[PDB]
Amino acid sequence: MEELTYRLFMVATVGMLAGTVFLLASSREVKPEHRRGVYISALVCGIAWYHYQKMGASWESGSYDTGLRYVDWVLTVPLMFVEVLAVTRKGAAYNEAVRNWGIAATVMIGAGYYGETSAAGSNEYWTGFVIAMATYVWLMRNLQAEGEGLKGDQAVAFENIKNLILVGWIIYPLGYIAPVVGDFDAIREVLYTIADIINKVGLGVLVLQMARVQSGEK
Ligand SMILES: *C/C=C(C)/C=C/C=C(C)/C=C/C1=C(C)CCCC1(C)C
Ligand SMILES: CCCCCCCC/C=C\CCCCCCCC(=O)O
Ligand SMILES: CCCCCCCC/C=C\CCCCCCCC(=O)O
Repeated sequence: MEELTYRLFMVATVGMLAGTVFLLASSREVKPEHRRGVYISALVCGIAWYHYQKMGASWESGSYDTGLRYVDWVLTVPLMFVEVLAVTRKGAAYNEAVRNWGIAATVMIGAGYYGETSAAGSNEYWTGFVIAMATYVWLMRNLQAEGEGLKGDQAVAFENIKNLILVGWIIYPLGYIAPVVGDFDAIREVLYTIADIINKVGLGVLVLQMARVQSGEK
């Protein structure tokens, strides 16, 4: 598990870079008025690229620092919400939702870090997990409510974005509780790595697909 975790860290490092530069290269395929989301998606992968280089070295040393992961989450998760809420809102409704979902994500990740840096299985470990779960469900319930009246190609493209978050973000609570299911300290970092790749690269690809539809492409 130890060597597999190191290899996945190094592979995800290059995958985040590949996601960053591919998304920058693909921005020419859509109209200029829909390139902002492609650029923000590349920045998300670019930030994760910077932190996955550190996480890979941190894991290789033997003294792993999950703070590198959580500081990447607390920066990138609100950024990923910026373009999701843009599809359905603008003006005051947008700024409110962006602010509120960003506060919720920060509490979720902060509570998770409080619990993950506690003793595994302790009351603090569970306190962080329960608080993070409740804010997570609040975020997912809000997300499902977004884009209710949409129809056509834009609705299907937005539903793919929504379902990627609704399904792909479940990997994180499973990773957090993997250390108390078995001798699976490294499996937690395996699941965190796979989820970041699926959710960061995958969202960027879907946002790119949303920009193609908005550009009138079939
Ligand atoms: C780019 C990184 C991504 C999208 C981060 C997502 C992280 C969360 C959805 C994780 C939340 C957690 C829980 C729901 C319960 C246990 C603690 C956390 C922080 C792992
Ligand atoms: C805690 C420190 C965070 C460091 C973040 C480092 C991430 C930099 C990586 C490359 C970003 C490139 C993404 C492209 C930016 C948008 C494209 C554009 O503006 O035209
Ligand atoms: C229990 C409720 C917690 C409320 C959290 C409030 C805001 C927390 C903000 C984000 C913290 C996550 C980032 C911390 C990791 C860095 C630590 C380190 O590098 O040593």
